[PDB]
Amino acid sequence: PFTADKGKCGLPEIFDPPEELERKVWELARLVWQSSSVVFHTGAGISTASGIPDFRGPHGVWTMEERGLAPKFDTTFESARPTQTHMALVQLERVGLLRFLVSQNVDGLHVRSGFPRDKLAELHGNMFVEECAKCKTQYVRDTVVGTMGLKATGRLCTVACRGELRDTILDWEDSLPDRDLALADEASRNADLSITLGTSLQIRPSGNLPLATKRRGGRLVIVNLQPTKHDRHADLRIHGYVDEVMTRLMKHLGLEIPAWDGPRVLERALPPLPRPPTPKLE
Ligand SMILES: Nc1ncnc2c1ncn2[C@@H]1O[C@H](COP(=O)(O)OP(=O)(O)OC[C@H]2O[C@H](O)[C@H](O)[C@@H]2O)[C@@H](O)[C@H]1O
Ligand SMILES: CC(=O)Nc1ccsc1C(=O)O
Ligand SMILES: [Cl-]
Ligand SMILES: [Cl-]
Ligand SMILES: [Zn+2]
Repeated sequence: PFTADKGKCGLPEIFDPPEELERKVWELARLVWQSSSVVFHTGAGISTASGIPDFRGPHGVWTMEERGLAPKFDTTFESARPTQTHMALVQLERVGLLRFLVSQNVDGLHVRSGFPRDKLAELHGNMFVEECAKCKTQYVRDTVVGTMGLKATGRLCTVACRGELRDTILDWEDSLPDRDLALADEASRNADLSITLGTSLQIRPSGNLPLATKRRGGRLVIVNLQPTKHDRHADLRIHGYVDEVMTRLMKHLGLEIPAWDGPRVLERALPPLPRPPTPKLE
């Protein structure tokens, strides 16, 4: 905990010049159109534009800790809005271009955005989610569950159980939820494209999951302002704000980014909505 390896923190930011950025997001659109099974991998960088600091960016929680300074929050977790990137990921699932979403984020924003939980792995937990120790029943709360490290919250299971409810936030020693990890691993293996958005990919095994896509000839795109552990393994590395990348990508795919109706939980993915016909690529 005190000595925990917090990794490479505060590496320099890289900015692809506009022409190169325009060319790479078009190439990404090409890869999404070619791909049968697209898995997205999200970390703290997709929530920075809603006021939540990341961990290893220049003003990251861990980076600021290393320099004797404090990260800064411009929102509560409760008053945080899903970013353009969050809402672009909801649409891609709706139109059938996203098979599965793997996230390391505990900020609750994917769930709250209306993203279906049966297509989401929350590898590090969710600040709004408590779980019954007895029956494993999960509750998605409108406020952050007051505890972290799989501690008793003080509330009891209401299943037609009085089981102890505990937070889902892993501490350093806690291994990943077996259900979320199994499903993240299956989706990543079966993907022919994994796209990473705002994760430095430094945490095992979360950070390694995109590499599993490379097995049997999958393609790996890394979208990140900083270098990431697996940059060498990527067919495409885009250095720019994930919101700029996802808004240009949606525009290329002929999709609107949907409006956020406020906090809404969706347990189960609906049948695919209609989407634009595919371009002639070759
Ligand atoms: N707007 C942005 N656009 C693009 N990249 C961005 C943006 N904002 C930040 N970044 C990049 O986004 C990256 C975010 O990297 P890290 O901060 O390591 O977050 P993680 O999710 O991978 O951390 C994994 C776990 O580690 C912890 O211990 C927890 O347990 C976490 O769950 C940076 O490299 C930024 O350059
Ligand atoms: C970036 C982030 O999720 N930080 C976090 C998560 C739970 S408590 C906390 C913090 O920075 O205090
Ligand atoms: Cl923390
Ligand atoms: Cl913790
Ligand atoms: Zn229960």
